[PDB]
Amino acid sequence: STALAKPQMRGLLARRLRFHIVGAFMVSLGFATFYKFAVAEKRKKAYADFYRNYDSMKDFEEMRKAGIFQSAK
Amino acid sequence: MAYPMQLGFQDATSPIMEELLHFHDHTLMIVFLISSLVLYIISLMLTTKLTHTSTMDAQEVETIWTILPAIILILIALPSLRILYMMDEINNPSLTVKTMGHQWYWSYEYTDYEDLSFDSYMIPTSELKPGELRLLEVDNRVVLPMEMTIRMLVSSEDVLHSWAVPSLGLKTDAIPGRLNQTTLMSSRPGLYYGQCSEICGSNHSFMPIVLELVPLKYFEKWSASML
Amino acid sequence: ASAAKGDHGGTGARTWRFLTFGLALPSVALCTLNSWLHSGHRERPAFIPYHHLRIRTKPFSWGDGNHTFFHNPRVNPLPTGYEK
Amino acid sequence: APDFHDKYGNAVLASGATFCVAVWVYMATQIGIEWNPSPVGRVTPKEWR
Amino acid sequence: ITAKPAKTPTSPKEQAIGLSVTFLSFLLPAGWVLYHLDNYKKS
Amino acid sequence: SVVKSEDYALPSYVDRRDYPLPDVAHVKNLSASQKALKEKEKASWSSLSIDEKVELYRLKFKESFAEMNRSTNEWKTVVGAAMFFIGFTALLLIWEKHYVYGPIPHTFEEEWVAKQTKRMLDMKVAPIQGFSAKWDYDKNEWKK
Amino acid sequence: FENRVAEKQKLFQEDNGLPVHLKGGATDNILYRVTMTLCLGGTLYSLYCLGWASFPHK
Amino acid sequence: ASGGGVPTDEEQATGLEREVMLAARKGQDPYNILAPKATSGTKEDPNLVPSITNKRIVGCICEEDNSTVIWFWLHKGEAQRCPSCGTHYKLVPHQLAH
Amino acid sequence: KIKNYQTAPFDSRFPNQNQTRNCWQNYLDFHRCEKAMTAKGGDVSVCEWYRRVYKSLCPISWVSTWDDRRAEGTFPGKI
Amino acid sequence: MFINRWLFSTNHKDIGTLYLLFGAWAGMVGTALSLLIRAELGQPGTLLGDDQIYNVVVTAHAFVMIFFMVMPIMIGGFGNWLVPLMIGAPDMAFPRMNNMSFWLLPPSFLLLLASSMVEAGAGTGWTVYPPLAGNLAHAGASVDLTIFSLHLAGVSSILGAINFITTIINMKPPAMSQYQTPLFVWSVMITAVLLLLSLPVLAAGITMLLTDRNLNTTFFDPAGGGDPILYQHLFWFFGHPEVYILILPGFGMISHIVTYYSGKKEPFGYMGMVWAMMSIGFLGFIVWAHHMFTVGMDVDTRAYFTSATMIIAIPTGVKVFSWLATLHGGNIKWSPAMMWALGFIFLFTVGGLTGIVLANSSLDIVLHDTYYVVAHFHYVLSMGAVFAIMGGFVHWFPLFSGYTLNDTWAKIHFAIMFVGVNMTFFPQHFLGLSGMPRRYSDYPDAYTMWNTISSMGSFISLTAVMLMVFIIWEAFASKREVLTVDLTTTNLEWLNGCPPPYHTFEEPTYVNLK
Amino acid sequence: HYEEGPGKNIPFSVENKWRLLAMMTLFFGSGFAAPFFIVRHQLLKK
Amino acid sequence: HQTHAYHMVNPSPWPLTGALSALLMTSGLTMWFHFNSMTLLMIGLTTNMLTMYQWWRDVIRESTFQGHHTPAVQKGLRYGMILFIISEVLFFTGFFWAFYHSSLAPTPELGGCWPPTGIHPLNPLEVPLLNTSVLLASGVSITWAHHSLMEGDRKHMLQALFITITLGVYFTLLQASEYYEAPFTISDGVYGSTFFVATGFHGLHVIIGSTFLIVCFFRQLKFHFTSNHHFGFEAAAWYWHFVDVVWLFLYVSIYWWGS
Amino acid sequence: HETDEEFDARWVTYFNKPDIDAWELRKGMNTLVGYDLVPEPKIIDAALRACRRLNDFASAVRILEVVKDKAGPHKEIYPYVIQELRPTLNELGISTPEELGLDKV
Ligand code: HEA
Ligand SMILES: CCCCC/C=C\C/C=C/C/C=C\C/C=C\CCCC(=O)O[C@H](COC(=O)CCCCCCCCCCCCCCCCC)COP(=O)(O)OCCN
Ligand SMILES: CCCCC/C=C/C/C=C/CCCCCCCC(=O)O[C@H](COC(=O)CCCCCCCCCCCCCCC)COP(=O)(O)OCC[N+](C)(C)C
Ligand SMILES: CCCCCC/C=C\CCCCCCCCCC(=O)O[C@H](COC(=O)CCCCCCCCCCCCCCC)COP(=O)(O)OC[C@@H](O)CO
Ligand SMILES: CCCCCCCCCCO[C@@H]1O[C@H](CO)[C@@H](O[C@H]2O[C@H](CO)[C@@H](O)[C@H](O)[C@H]2O)[C@H](O)[C@H]1O
Ligand code: CUA
Ligand SMILES: [Cu+2]
Ligand SMILES: [Mg+2]
Ligand code: NA
Ligand SMILES: [Zn+2]
Repeated sequence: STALAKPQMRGLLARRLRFHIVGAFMVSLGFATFYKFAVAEKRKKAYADFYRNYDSMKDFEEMRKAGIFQSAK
Repeated sequence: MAYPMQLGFQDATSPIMEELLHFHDHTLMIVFLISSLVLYIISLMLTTKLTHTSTMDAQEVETIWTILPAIILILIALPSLRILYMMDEINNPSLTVKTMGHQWYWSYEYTDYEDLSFDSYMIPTSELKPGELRLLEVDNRVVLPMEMTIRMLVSSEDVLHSWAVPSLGLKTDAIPGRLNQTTLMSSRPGLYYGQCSEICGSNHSFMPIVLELVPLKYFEKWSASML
Repeated sequence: ASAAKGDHGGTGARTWRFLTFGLALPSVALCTLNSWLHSGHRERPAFIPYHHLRIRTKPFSWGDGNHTFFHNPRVNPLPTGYEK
Repeated sequence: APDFHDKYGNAVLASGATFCVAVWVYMATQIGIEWNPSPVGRVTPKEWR
Repeated sequence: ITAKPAKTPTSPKEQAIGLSVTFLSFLLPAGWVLYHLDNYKKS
Repeated sequence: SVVKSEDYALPSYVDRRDYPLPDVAHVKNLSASQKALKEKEKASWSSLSIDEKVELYRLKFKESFAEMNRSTNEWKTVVGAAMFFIGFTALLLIWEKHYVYGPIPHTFEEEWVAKQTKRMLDMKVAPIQGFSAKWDYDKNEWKK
Repeated sequence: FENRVAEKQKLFQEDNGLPVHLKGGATDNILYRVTMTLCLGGTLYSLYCLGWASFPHK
Repeated sequence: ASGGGVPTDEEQATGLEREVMLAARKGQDPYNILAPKATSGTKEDPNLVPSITNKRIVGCICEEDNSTVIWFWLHKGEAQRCPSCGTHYKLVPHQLAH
Repeated sequence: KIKNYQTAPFDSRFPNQNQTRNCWQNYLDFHRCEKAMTAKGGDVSVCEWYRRVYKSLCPISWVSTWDDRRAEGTFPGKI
Repeated sequence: MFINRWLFSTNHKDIGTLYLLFGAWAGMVGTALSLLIRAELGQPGTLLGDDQIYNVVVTAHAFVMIFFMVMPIMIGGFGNWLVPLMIGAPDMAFPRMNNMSFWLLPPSFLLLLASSMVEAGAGTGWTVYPPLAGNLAHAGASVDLTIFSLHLAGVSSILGAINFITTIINMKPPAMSQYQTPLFVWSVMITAVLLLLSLPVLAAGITMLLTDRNLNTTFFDPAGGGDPILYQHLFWFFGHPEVYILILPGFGMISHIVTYYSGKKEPFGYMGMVWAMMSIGFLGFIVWAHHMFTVGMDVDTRAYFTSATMIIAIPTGVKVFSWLATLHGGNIKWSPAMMWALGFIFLFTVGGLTGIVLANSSLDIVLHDTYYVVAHFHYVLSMGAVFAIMGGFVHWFPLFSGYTLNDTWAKIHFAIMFVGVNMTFFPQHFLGLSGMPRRYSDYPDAYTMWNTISSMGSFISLTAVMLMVFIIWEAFASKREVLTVDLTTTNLEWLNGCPPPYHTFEEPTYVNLK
Repeated sequence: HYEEGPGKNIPFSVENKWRLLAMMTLFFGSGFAAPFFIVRHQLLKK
Repeated sequence: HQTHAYHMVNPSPWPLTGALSALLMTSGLTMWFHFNSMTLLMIGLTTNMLTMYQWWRDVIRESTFQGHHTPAVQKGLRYGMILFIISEVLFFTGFFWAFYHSSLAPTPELGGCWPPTGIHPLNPLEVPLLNTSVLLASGVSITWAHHSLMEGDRKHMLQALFITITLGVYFTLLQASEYYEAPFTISDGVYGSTFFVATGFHGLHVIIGSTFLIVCFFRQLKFHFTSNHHFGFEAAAWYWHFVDVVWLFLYVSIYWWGS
Repeated sequence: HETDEEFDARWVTYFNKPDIDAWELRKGMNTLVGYDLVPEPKIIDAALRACRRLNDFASAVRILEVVKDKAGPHKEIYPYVIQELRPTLNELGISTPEELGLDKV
C-alpha cells in the first residue's frame, strides 16, 4: 500500500476560470487574425485588384454593345 | 442590384460605398467577437459542478468591464466619424439633378441649362421584356454621367418617400416643403437600382429608382433628345 | 434681487394679505386701466388670400364647415375674404 | 421505478427525428417551392436582347 | 420546487385531446379565411 | 412523511447539494423500533449495524447526494418532442402552399432566369466580388 | 355655517358593511345606477356606431 | 388681521389617522411607522418582535448597507436565528390593545 | 462675367443637407434684383446669376407656385 | 361577488392577473398579425392585396405587441403581482386608480380594432408619420381612432407610472432604503419614470396630428409653415425611451431568474446593476434622432447622436457581464425559466450589438428603413422582451396559480420557440444588408430565398405559441399543488405561499435598523 | 370573504378541465382569429 | 385587522366608469369629427363628470369622514400629485417645442420670417400683460389663503381663496374675450396653430385649477380642513402655481418673444 | 485578509466548540460549502466530532457526501480526504456513504 498524495483542494473554480478566460482571449486574437485575413484584407485586395487596371470606357463599350442602355446603342 | 442568396452589401459603385464596406467589415468583426465571447463565457459558467455561492466582490472586475467596452466603442467611433465627415466634405458638383417623390413614382428635373423633366414608373410585371427584373425596372431611367460629382436634391410633392440606391451608399428622404441634398459619384458605367425607402401608401413597394451611368457625351446627347 | 420691498422675523398670513392688497391687486388695477385704454377696435388690414392662412384641409365639424370656432365677422376673413 | 423518459425517451427521440427530417425534406423538395438559389454554377446564361 | 401529485391527473390520451383541440382552435378559423382568400379578393 | 400546503410558513425539508444539512429531519415521527434506534445512536456508532446506520440516514434525509444528483433521460423526450412539433410545422407549410399560395410570378420560369442571368452579367452586376466576379468573361463560363 | 363634520363621521363610520360609494344612503345608489346605465348603454351604443361605420354608405 | 373657526386635528381627526396621532403622543407605534432599533441580538438579549398573531415575517439586514435582505417567518416560542448571520429574534404576541 | 456655368456652386451660407433656403434665397434675390433693375431703367441681365442658381436648385413646382402667387398678390416673401 | 371582485378590484394581485390575461389575449392577436405579415412575404408576389392592407397589418402588429402585450404583461401584470410583495407592502399606493389603468386598456384595444375595421385601416407604420397619416392621404376615421387608442393607453400607463413610483418610494418597510430593494423593483421604478416623462410628449405630438387632421392646424403641414420632421422628433423623443421601457422590467426579471436558478442569494454587483439601469434610463432620453439619420439633419448633430447612442453599450455591458458573474460558481438548476433567461442573455446581446452597428450614421444611411433594422429590434423584442416574459411567466406561474407546470413540456416549448425565432429573424440581416426595404408587401425576386426561410421560421414560432396555450391548460387541468419552494429567504414574494392570500402583509414585516 | 387558494383567485373556473378547455379555446382562439376576419372584412368591403 | 398605516380601498365602480367614459369621449370625438354627430361625446362628457364627482367625493368620505389618511397615506398623495404635475409639464413641453421649432426656422410659405407675413400679433403690453398680473396676483392671494388656514383663521382663508378664484375666472373671461377679438385664428398656419393649441390647453388647465379651488372653497365652508391637515388645498395650490408658471413661459415665449 | 491556515483554524475552532448546538452545526456546514474550496481534513474531522457530541450519525455521513460533491470532477480529492480521516472514522464508528450503499443512484 501507499498513501495518496495531497491534491490541490482550494480555489478550484477560480483556477478553472483563470485558465479559460485566458484561453478565450487567445482564441479571440486567433479569430481576429483569421477574420482580417479571410474577409477584410481579402475585400481590400479584391477592390484594389479590380480597379488597378480597370478601363471604364472599355467596360462602357461592352455594356453598350450588349444593348443594355437606354441612352446608348 | 441584389442577387439571389446574397449575404452582405451590394458591391460598391462609389468610393464612399467602398469606405462603408471596409468600416462594416471592421465593425462586424467586433460584433462577431463580442457575441462569441459572450456565448463562450456563458457555456464556461454552465459547464462545471464546482460552486462558489457566497458573496463575490464586484469592484475590480467592473473596471475591466467598463473600460474595455469604452475602448472598443472609441475604436468603432473613430473610423465611423471619419467617414461621416468625409461624405460631408465640400466637393464641387458638375451637375445638379432634382427628384420629386410622388404616389407612386419618381419624377426627375435636370434644369441647370434646359427645362428637362420626366416621370419614372415601375415596369408592370406583365410588360417586362425577357431578362428584365420584376419590381425594379422603370420606363425612363435616370441617365447620368459616370466619373463625375453629381448633386442630387430630393423632395416630395405629396407624402414622405425616400430615394435610395444601395450600391452607391445613398438614401435621402423625400419630404414635402424641404429640399435635401446628397452627392453621387459612380466609378463605373452601368445600371444601379434602388427602391422607395419610406412607407408612402398602396404602392410603396412599386416605385423603384434606376440610374444609368454613361460617358458624359452620351449623357449630353440623351439630355438634348429628352427635351 | 430682494425686489425693493423688505421683511421676516415671525410669520405669515398678515404679510401675504399685505402683499395681496398692497402690491398684487394694485398691479391688476393698474394693468386693467392700461388695458381698458388701449381697448376698442383697430382698423382691419386689407384682405389678401395668402395660402399659408385661412387653412382648410377638412371642413370644421360645426356651422357650415368654413367658420372657425370663435369667428369674429369683424376681424376674421373667410378664405374668400371678409363677410358681406 | 423507470419514469416516462426511461420507458419512452428513445422512441420519442427516434420517431421525432425521423418524422421531422422526412416532412421537411418532402416540403422542401416535392411541392413546387421556388427557393431561388444563386444562378452561379447552376444556370447557363441565354441571349435576352 | 416540490408539489403534490396531480389532484385530477391528465392522462396521455386526455393530453392528446387538449393539445389537438387547442391546435384546431387556432388552425381552423385562420385556415378557413386563408383557404377562401381568392373568393374574398377576385370577388 | 406528508407535507401539507398549510405548512408553508414552517421550516421545511429540501434535498440540494449546496444546502446539505436542511432545517428539519425528513422524518420526525418515530415508531417504537425507530425510537429504540435513536436511543442506540447515543452509544458508540461502532455498535450500530450497517442497516441501522442506513435507517438513521433515511430518517434524517430523503435522498442521498447520488440520488438527488442523478442524470435522467428527459433530454431524449425534449429533443424528440421538439423535432416532432417542428416536423408538424412543415405540415402547416405544405397545406399553405397547396391551398393558399397561387403560382409565383413568370420571372422565375427557367428560360426567364437564364436570360435575366445573362443580362445581369452583361450589365456586370456586382463585378468586384458578388455576382459577375464569379463569371469568366474570357472562357464564357462560371469560374471554377 | 356650523361645523357638522362629526355627524358625517358617524354616518360614514356606521358598521353596516356598505362600501364607501354607497354609504351616504339611497341617493348614492341612484347616482351609481344612473352612471353605470349611461356608461354601459353608451358603450353598447358605441359598438353599434362601429358596426355602422365598418361598412361603406353608398 | 386674524380670528379662529378652523378645527384642529385634536378636535376633528378620526378613524386610523386619530389612532396614529394619539399613539404617537404616547411614544407608541401600533401601526409600524417607525423602524425598530436592534438589541445586541444574542440569545440572552434577542430582538423582540411584536405581533398580533402567532408568526410575523422578519427581514434581517445582517450588516449595515448589505443590499440583500434575509426574510423568514418568526414563530411564537423559542427565539429563532437569522439563517445568514445568526442574530436572534423572539416573537412577543398580542392584542392590538398593547 | 463667369460663363461656362455648369451648376450652382457650393455656398458657405448653406452648407448642410437641407438646401431649401438656398433655393428660396436665390429666387428672392433674383426677383428683388429684377425689380431694382427694370424699375431704375437699368438691365435685368445683371440679375442673371441668381436666376441660373435658383433654376438649378429649385423644384419646378415651387418656382411655378411662387410665380403664380407673385401674380396673384399672395407671395409672402418681400420683394 | 364576481363583479365586485373582478370589475371593481382594488387588489394588486387580481389586477395583476387581469393584466396577464389581457396581455396573453393581445399576444394571440399580435401573433396572428405577425403570421399574416410572413404569409404575405413567404413567396414572391401578392397574397392579400397591395401595401395598404399589408401595412394596416404591420402597423396593428407593432401596436398590439408593444402596447397591449409587452407593457401590460411586464408592468401591469408582473409589476402589480410582484412589486408589493417584494417590498412587504399591503397593496399599491393608489389601488383604485390602479384598476382604472387596467380598464382603460380594453377600450384602447377596441379603438385600435375599430381603426382597422373602418375605411381602409391605418396603414401608416406604428410611427404614424404625416403626411401619409394626415387627412388627405389617410382621409376618414382610421388614423384618429389609432390616435385615440394611443391616448387611452398613454393615460393608463402614466397613471400606472405615478402609482408605481409612489408605491416603491413610499411603501417600503421604514428600515429598507432604496438600496435594499430587489432589482426587479428598481427596474419597474425606472421604467415608470421613463413612462411619466416620455408619454406626455407623444400625447402632445399625436394631439397635434389630430388637430392637423380635424381642426385645420398645420403643425406638420409645410403649406401653413409646419414641418413633417417636427412630428418625427416628438414621436421619437417618446419612442426611444419606449424601447427601454419595454426592456427594463425584462432586465429586472432576468436578474431574479438568473440569481434564483444559479442557487445564489443575490445577483452579482447589485449597485452596479442599479447604476446601469439608471444610466440606461437617462441616456435613453438624449439619443432619439438616431431614428432620423436620413431625414437631412446637420453633420455635427449626426456625429453627436452616433456617439451618445453608442455609449449606452457601457452600462448595458455591465449588466450582461454581471448576469454572467451571477451564473459563475452557481449550483445551476436547468429549469425551463433558466433556459429562457440564458437564451435572453445571448440573443439580447446579438440584437444590442446590431443596434451598435446601426448607431453609426454613415452606415445607417444604407441600413435605415431596411430589414437590418427589423432584425435588430426583433432580436431584442422577440428574443429579449419575449424571452424575459416567458422566463418570468414559467418561473412565477406556480406563485400566481398555486399549480405547477409540466417542466418537460415547458422545455419542449422553449426549444421550439428558440428554433422558430432564430429561423425567422437571423436571415433578415442578409435581406437588410442587401437592401430589402421595410414595410413592403413584395420584393424583387433575388430576396426570395431568405424571405421564404424567415416565413418558415414564423410558422415554427406559431406552433410554439399554440403549444404554450396547451401547457397552461395542462397545468390547470392536472392541479398539481405547490408544496415547497427553494431560497424564500431571498425571494420574499414566495414567502406567503402559493397563491398568497388575497391580503398579504396586513401585519407588515419586522425589519430593524440596528 | 372571497375564495382563496389554487383555482379560486382567477376570474374563470378550473373546476372541470373540459369546460376549461372550451373556455380557453374560445378565449385564445378568438384573439388569434380576429385579425384573419378583419382582413376578410377589409377584402370583402373592397 | 391591519397593523400598517396604509389605506385598503373599498372595491369601487369608478375606475370602470371612468375607463368607459374615456371610450365614450374618444369614440364620441370620432363621431363628431367624421359622422356629424355629438351624441356619443355628450354621453361620455356626462359620465366623465359623474365619475370624477363620485370618485373624489369618496376620497373626501375616506379622509375627512372615515380617517384613513394617516401621515403615510398623505405623503403618498403628495408624491402622486407632484408626479402628475411633472407629467403635465412634459405635455406642455411638446407644445413649446412645436412653437420654437416653427418660429426659430420660419419656412418659405410663411414668408421666411416670424411672425409670418399677414399675421398681426396681439400687443403683449395690453390684455396679455393684464392676464399676467392677474395670475401672478392670484399666486399671492392663494399663498395668503394657505397661511390663514395654517393659522386657523377661517374667515381670511375664505376671503383669500375667493379672491384667488375670482382672479382665475377673470383670466378665463379675459382670455375668452381675446380669443374672440383676435384677428388670427387656429387655421392661420402654424402661428394660429401653436398660439391657440398651447394657450388653449393652458386655459383648460386654468378652468380645471379654478374648479379645484372651488371644490376647496366649498369644503372649507363645510369645515373639512384642519389647520394641519388639508392636502386637497395644498394640491390645488401646487396645481395653481403650475398653471401660473406655464402662463409665464407662454407669455415670454409666444406673446412676447414670438411677436 | 487571512492566510489559508487562519481560515482553516477559525473553522476548526467553530466545530470544536464543546457545546456547539444542532443549529450551529448546520449553519457551519451550509456556510462552509458556499466557498471555493473542499474543506481540509482537519475541518471535516472537527465537524464529524461535533456530530458525535450532538448524537447525530446521519449528518456525519452527509458531511462526507458534501466533501465528495464540492470536489466536482477532481475525483482524486475525496479518496485522499477519506484516507486522512480513516483514524477518526474508525475511532467514531462512522461508515462512509460508499460503505452504506448511499453512493448508488
Ligand atoms: C427592447 C427594444 C430595444 C432595445 C433594448 C434596443 C436597444 C438598442 N437599439 Fe434599437 N430599436 C428597437 C428596439 C430596441 N432597440 C426598435 C423597435 C427599433 C425600430 C423602431 C422603428 O423604426 O420602428 C429600433 C431601432 C434602432 C435604431 C434606428 C435604426 C434605423 O431605423 O435606421 C438604432 C440606431 O441607433 C438603434 C440602436 C440601438 C442600440 C445601440 C441599442 C442598445 O441599447 C443595445 C445596447 C446593448 C448591447 C451593446 C449588448 C450588450 C453589451 C455587451 C455584451 C458589452 C460589449 C458591447 C460593446 C463593446 C458594443 N435601434
Ligand atoms: C380658454 C380656452 C379653453 C378652451 C375652450 C374651447 C373649447 C374646447 C376646449 C379644449 C381646449 C384644448 C385644446 C384643444 C385644441 C383646440 C382648442 C384651442 C383653444 C381654442 O378655443 O381655439 C379656438 C379654436 O377652437 C376650436 O377649434 C375648438 C375645437 C374644439 C374641440 C376640441 C378638440 C378635442 C381635443 C382632443 C384633446 C386630446 C387630449 C389628450 C390628452 C392626452 C392624454 C395623455 C380659437 O378660435 P378661432 O375662431 O380659431 O380663433 C379666434 C378668432 N377670433
Ligand atoms: C469586454 C469584455 C470584458 C470581459 C471581462 C471578464 C473578467 C474576468 C475576471 C476574472 C476574475 C477572477 C476572480 C476569480 C473568482 C472565481 C471563484 C474563486 O476563486 O473564489 C475566491 C475568489 O474570491 C475573491 O475574494 C476575489 C473576488 C471576489 C469573489 C470572486 C468573484 C470574482 C469573480 C467574477 C467572475 C466573472 C465571471 C464572468 C465574467 C464575464 C478564492 O478565495 P480566496 O483565496 O480569495 O480567499 C481568501 C479570503 N479572504 C478574503 C478573507 C482573504
Ligand atoms: C372643463 C372640465 C372638464 C375636464 C376634466 C377636469 C375637470 C376639473 C376637475 C377639477 C379637479 C377637482 C379635484 C377635487 C379633489 C377633491 C378630493 C380631495 O381633495 O381629497 C383630498 C386628498 O387629495 C387628493 O386626493 C388629490 C386629488 C388630486 C386631484 C387632481 C386634480 C387635477 C386633475 C385634472 C385632470 C387633468 C386633465 C389634463 C388635461 C390635458 C382629501 O384629503 P384632505 O383634503 O387632506 O382632507 C382630509 C382632511 O379633511 C382630514 O382632516
Ligand atoms: C343608456 C343611455 C345611453 C345610450 C344612448 C343611445 C342613444 C341613441 C340615439 C342615437 O340616434 C341619433 O340619430 C340621429 C338622427 O338619426 C343622428 O344624427 C345624425 O343623422 C344624420 C346623418 O349624419 C343627420 O341628419 C344628422 O345631422 C346627424 O347628426 C345621431 O347619430 C344621433 O343623435
Ligand atoms: Cu414612395 Cu414608399
Ligand atoms: Cu431609439
Ligand atoms: Mg425612414
Ligand atoms: Na407578397
Ligand atoms: Zn441576518
